[PDB]
This record gives sequence, structure tokens and C-alpha cells, in this order.
Amino acid sequence: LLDVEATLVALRQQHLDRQCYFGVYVAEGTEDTLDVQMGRFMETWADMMPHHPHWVNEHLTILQFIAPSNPRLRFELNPAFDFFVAPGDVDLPGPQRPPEAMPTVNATLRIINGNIPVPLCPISFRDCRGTQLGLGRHTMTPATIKAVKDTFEDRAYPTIFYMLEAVIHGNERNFCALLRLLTQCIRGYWEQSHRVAFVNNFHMLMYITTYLGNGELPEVCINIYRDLLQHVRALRQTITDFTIQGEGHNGETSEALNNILTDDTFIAPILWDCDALIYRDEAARDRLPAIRVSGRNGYQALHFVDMAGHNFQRRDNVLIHGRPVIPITPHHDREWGILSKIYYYIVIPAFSRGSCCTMGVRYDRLYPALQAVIVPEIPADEEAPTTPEDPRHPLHAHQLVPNSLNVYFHNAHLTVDGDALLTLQELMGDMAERTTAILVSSAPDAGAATATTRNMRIYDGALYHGLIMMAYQAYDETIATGTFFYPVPVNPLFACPEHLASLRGMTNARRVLAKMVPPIPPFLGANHHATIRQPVAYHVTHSKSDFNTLTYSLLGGYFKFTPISLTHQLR
Amino acid sequence: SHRVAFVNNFHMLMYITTYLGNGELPEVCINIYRDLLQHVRALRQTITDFTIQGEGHNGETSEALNNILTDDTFIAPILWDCDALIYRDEAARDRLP
Amino acid sequence: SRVVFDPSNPTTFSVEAIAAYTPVALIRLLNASGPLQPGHRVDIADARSIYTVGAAASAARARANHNANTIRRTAMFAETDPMTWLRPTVGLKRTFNPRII
Amino acid sequence: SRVVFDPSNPTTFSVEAIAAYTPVALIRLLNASGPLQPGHRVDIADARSIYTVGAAASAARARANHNANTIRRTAMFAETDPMTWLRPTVGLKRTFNPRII
Repeated sequence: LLDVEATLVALRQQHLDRQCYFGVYVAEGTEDTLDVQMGRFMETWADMMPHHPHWVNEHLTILQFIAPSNPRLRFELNPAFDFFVAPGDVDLPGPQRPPEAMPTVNATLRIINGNIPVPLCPISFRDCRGTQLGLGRHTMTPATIKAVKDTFEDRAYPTIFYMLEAVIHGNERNFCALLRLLTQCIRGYWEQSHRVAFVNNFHMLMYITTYLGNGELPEVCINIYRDLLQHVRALRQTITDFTIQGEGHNGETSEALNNILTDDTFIAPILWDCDALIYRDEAARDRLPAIRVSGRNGYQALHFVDMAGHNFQRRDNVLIHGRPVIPITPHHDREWGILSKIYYYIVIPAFSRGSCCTMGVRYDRLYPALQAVIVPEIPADEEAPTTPEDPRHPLHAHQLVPNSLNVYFHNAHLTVDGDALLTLQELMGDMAERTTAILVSSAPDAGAATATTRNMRIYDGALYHGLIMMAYQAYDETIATGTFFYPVPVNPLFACPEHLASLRGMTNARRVLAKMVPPIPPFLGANHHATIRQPVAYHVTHSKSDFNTLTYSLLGGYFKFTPISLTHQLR
Repeated sequence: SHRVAFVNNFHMLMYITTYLGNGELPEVCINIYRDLLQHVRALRQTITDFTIQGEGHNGETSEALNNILTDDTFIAPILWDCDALIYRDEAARDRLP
Repeated sequence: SRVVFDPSNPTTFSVEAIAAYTPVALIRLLNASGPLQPGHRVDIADARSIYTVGAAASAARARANHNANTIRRTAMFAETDPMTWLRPTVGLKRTFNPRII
Repeated sequence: SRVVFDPSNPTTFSVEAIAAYTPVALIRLLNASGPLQPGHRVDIADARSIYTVGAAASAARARANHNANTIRRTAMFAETDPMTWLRPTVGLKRTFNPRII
């Protein structure tokens, strides 16, 4: 199945000319923050597209794909490989601009069986396989389904939640300290529209279930969170069930030998602590790994950062938010990563349906905004007011001044006391410098690692201290567009054709150009070299069957296509 | 009377959802408005779904070359601002207006 | 004085002195008989508009009186700040009561 | 004194002396006209960060004033105890009110 040397030779023999090497080229970072690189990528990818890509038209039926007019027909030879054309005599990654060279034929590997083009593997078959997988497994209740659907589809999500999650950056010493404000804000947001909040970050709902899991919240939101967690656990259990146990090669055992969601070499799209990188480098240790963190190769992890010395401008420095209880140590356990991968790659796409995006934050602009508190002095031997109608309350007009935090909270229409707002000063202990990008690369797994596939290499990008926005709206003039966030999406799945309006210097030409092809910078990964590819994105954005069935079909599609994983699946 | 109002103008329900979308109104009227907006967005998405993307002539894009609701030369029956006229004069620039 | 019978009499100069409620009472009690001999050859509807800007000025006086207890209003939109470089700027939803004390 | 017009004037040395609410009111009334002749050639955004650490100090001052009635907080996690051998240790959920008397 992996003797493609002769076929590649024969393809290179014949003369073929082609241009538009956008989705096949990978670059590196020039140590800018995110924005100069984003603008440069915008201008380049605008003026460097001579023709249209051939991997984007996946709407064709089987008849059209078979018809001899199909240009990409001659390259569909092996079901486990992808034959494309790329500029030859170049090394990946390389410079920022692709040097001019003669185009040659290159062939990557289809790691996932779901990467097969939709014209060959239809959507109805995937949905039927998913409903065959989910025979009697755990399902979700229509109440929770409707609630999370409304939360995902709502455009009135207050930016105060994004700001709070950003300043928390996923740390227990922050969560447990701000627990007083969080329960109040959650209950207030819920008892206005019957909607559950804080579904962006994975490291929020487990904290909710573990801490506020005794009756602080009403019996409904805790039940919704428990249902979501139970669905994730049932998915993981199914991954365990549908493979044979009792064998493991030099690398990982049957589990990540068969699937990807249980693989440590794979990383989540959002990183908050550096334990995943430790797990990644310590898991494989055989396939030659490489990490690019904004320039120099190799990351430098350090403990918590004080308030005085923050150094918003830095290079090759990653935080871990100290420790809740000298070398670095992993924060959480190993299955935490598996749960995060399952969540982010199944439940978020199945509900957002290609509407969510991922963006970066600006702490240099966020922190000066949150240091405006106008909580009033309480008289001695007196009680604090609870309702905001009296002037003593922080949410009163007597204490409402422009460009403060109380105006933010009033625009959000919430009710908070004083100690919760005061806890922000203790939150100011730990800090967040900036969000950054990571480009990891490794050889194929030992299941399909032969004498020629080792030369092939996979490339995927990820964000550190990033953000996931559900539904961006450019019709909110209460806050300037791009005041704290800027889109930097790197995925065929998490792409956002509309969130780009928040980026500075956007034209109608760029808008309609990005409306067709998903904008991904080359220094963050190419489509033909990444793991998740366009077929799965098209499937998740065009399939309309259900939510449970969609999740199970995506799970079934997330499977390897190696001659070893086949020994598990066929058995 | 259990009835929603301000349905004559299109520049009223968008403002309602953008501003009174936190809980100022009961959970029924805001839900009605959100449902209407969702239906509009669904029709808009259907228009894109029923056409082939990736080609455009000297005029507008595939969307307007195929359908009319996505065309800028066409104008709404009621206008409150003159941005539609700017968009119309800028979009075609070929057919003698 | 403001006598709408002779159209040369009513003007915004005098309406400012008149209160907000009294002109409504004034117009109601005046008779329909208007002397046709006096009349504005200057598009009498201007006197109608003159009556509008006069009523707007009378309403402006009543608000200034009411503003004794109201709260000063601010900008309801962003991007309006002298030095936005220090910190960002947000609007304000006018959902309060002007009652202070 | 803290005068944001001349960028050399505002420093955290003076912001600590200023209160919590008055600087917000202070920045509000200051005009947009900033003298372009004086200016920090030292990454003026450091003066922004200087403005942040100064505001943190002012907030710390107001917090210390509020702590007169606040209850002393403890550790919310286990494993943090001088002599764990005598008896185990647990955290504490901060779901109380600082009001004492």
C-alpha cells in the first residue's frame, strides 16, 4: 500500500505545469506579534493567487467527479495518498515568500479515513455509519440541546464574558478566587434569557462541575453541564470500545495506533498550559519532532509572572500560571488532553456548524481597561445594599461614570456586589503577556512508517492564550470593532468568513476572496499537510441530520487509515 | 394582547436585537425577534447554497449573476439612508444607469 | 402679544415667554373667526413652522426647569473620547431614572 | 502632579496618592490636545503600563480601606498546612460575605 515511489517517478516524468501554490506552501515566523504577519499574509495571499484551488470544489457529485472534464481526476490514484503539485527544490518550512522554482509532483498521506473527498465518500453514508455507531449509547436531552443551540446562535453575547475568560486564562488559583463573582454573573445571565454561559473554553465547565456542583446554581444549568460531560465521556468510551486491546508497538499502543483523538502527538487548537507540549515530546520520542514558537526552535517555560514586571513585548517565552500546590511539571493528567481534543473537535463543530472562529487578544489594551473600579466605601457597622436602585450600590447612576467597569456591567445588564469586583485586585497577581502561535511537525506514525513515508511530514498550527468566538457581529457600535480581539483562524473547520470584518484594512475584494477559500496563513499550516482537511469541514457544514447523530458520525470519521488501524477495524 | 410591534420597518428589529437583547424584555418577544432574524439568515444561506462559487464576470459576483435578492442594482421599496444609492452606483459601473 | 387672529401677531418671539401648557389652553379657547384682511403673504405655513420652533423653545424652557434634578447625559456610542490611547471607550444604555434625591 | 498632557508628568509615583474614582473623573475632563513636543521616546505604552500599575496601587489602597470589616481569607486548597501529620487539611469555598458587624 506504500510503494508510491514508482508512481511519483512516472508522474514527474510527464510534463505538467501548474500555479497557485498557496495551500501547499508552509513558512515560518518573523518574531512579530501577530498583526504584522497577519497583514503581510493578507496582502500576499491576495496578490499571489493566479488561479483557483482544486481542493476547494468538493460540491461536485460522483458523476461530475468521474466525468473526463474533471482536472483533478488524474491525481486520484491511491485511496491512502494525496497527489498534488508544489514548487520543487524547496525545503518545508522555508522563507516567508515562496521562491520561484519548477513545479513538481508531491504526495502526502491521508491520515484520517474522513479525508477522502466527498464525491467519493458521500455524506449520507457517513450519517448512516454514525447512526449505526450510536445504537444505544448515551444521548442528550432536548432541553440541553435547545439551550446550547440558543447560546451558540445568540449574537447578544456580552464581551464581558470574553474579557473575564481572557483574564482568567484557565488557572485554578484564579477560578477559585473569582468563584464569588462567577456564580452571580452566571445566574444573572441565565435568569434573563434561559441560556448557559462560558461554553467557549474547555477549562471552564469542569471547574464549574467540580466547584459549583453542590447546589449553588439552580438544578438546570448544572444538569446541562453534567449532560455535556457525560456525552463527552460516552464518546471516549466508544473510542475505547471499538478497538481491540492488548497490543502496543514501540510508540503508543492500540488506542492512538487506531484513532487520533487518543493521540498525544496531536494537539488541541487552544493551549493554556504547557503540559500538552511535555506530553507530546515525551509520548512519541521516535518520529523526529520539530517545534517553531515564533522564531527560535524550542519553547521556554517559566512560572507565574508578577504584576510589576510583565514585559508585554517578548520572544520565545511561554507561561504555565505557576502552581496551585526548579523544573516544570505537568499541570493536569493525560486524559485531560484527550477530553479537550474530543470536546473541541466534536461538540464545538457539531453545534457551531462552521460559524465559530478563533482569534487573538491584546492584553496591553485589556489590562488598562479592567483597572477602573468605583466600588463605594461601606459605612462602619452597616450592611451592604443588594439592589442597584439605591445610590450606595455600585451599579447605580450616582456611581456610574463613563469608561469604567460598572458601565460595562450595566450594558451587560448584570447585578454584582462589591467584594466580587474587589477580587479583581487579587486576580491581578498573575498576568498574561500575549497570545502566540506554535507550529509543530512530526513524521508519520510507526503504523505506516516505511522507508519513503518518513520523508513526508505533517504540519499543524495551534494558538497559545487564544480565544474562540461563537458569532461575531459588526453591528455593535457600543464598542469599536477590534478593540481587544483580532481573527487569526488556522483550520479548515474553525475558519470564519465573517469575523474578518474586525481586522483592520479589509476590502470587499479580500472579503469575497476569503468567502470562497478559508484564509489560513502559511506559517500556521497548509491544507494538504495538516491533519484536518477540507472534506470534514464540508461534511460538518453541509450535513443536516441531527446533533447526536452528527457527533457520532464525526467520531466515526475520526479514524486512522493505516494498515495497522485496519487490522483493528476489520476485526 | 400578546402581540409584537414595530414590524413595519426593517431598521427596527435589528436595533431591538442589538440593544434590548440582554433581558430587558420578557423571554418571549426577544425569542420571536431572534426567530425572525434566524429565518432571514437561513434564506440568505440557502441562496448561497444553491449556486456554484468561484467565478465572476465584469459585473457583480456569482451571487448576483444568479439571483436578484443578492444584487446591488436592485433596490428596496423603502429607503431611510442613501448608502444603497452609493452601493448601486459603485456595484455595476457598466450598465448605463 | 400672541393673537393668532391677526396673523402678524403670533411669532416665536412671544411664544418663548409663554409656558408649555397655557398655549394649548390658549389655542383651544380662541374662536374660529380669523380676520381675512390681515394675513402673511409670506407662506403662512412659515408662521405654522414659526409656531413649531416657538413650541420647541417653550418645551426647551420646561426641560431646563426639569433638569434641576436630572442626571447629565453622556455619549451612548464608542470612539468618542479625547485620549483613547490610555484606555478604550464604551457607550451607555440610557435605561435609568433622572430622579436623584 | 499627574498631567497626561506632558507625557513626562504622569507616573505611578503620583497615581498612588490619587484616589480610585477621581482619576477616572480626571481623565474624563482632560482635553484631547496633547503637546506633541514632550513625549516618551521610551515606548510610551510603558507609561500606559505605568498607568496600569499605578491604578493597581490605588485599587490596593481602597481595598486596604475596605479590609477593616472584611474577614481574613484562607487557603482554598488542601496539602497546604505546616503540620499535616497531626490531622488532614482541606480548602474552603469563598462563598461568604465580608460583613462582620
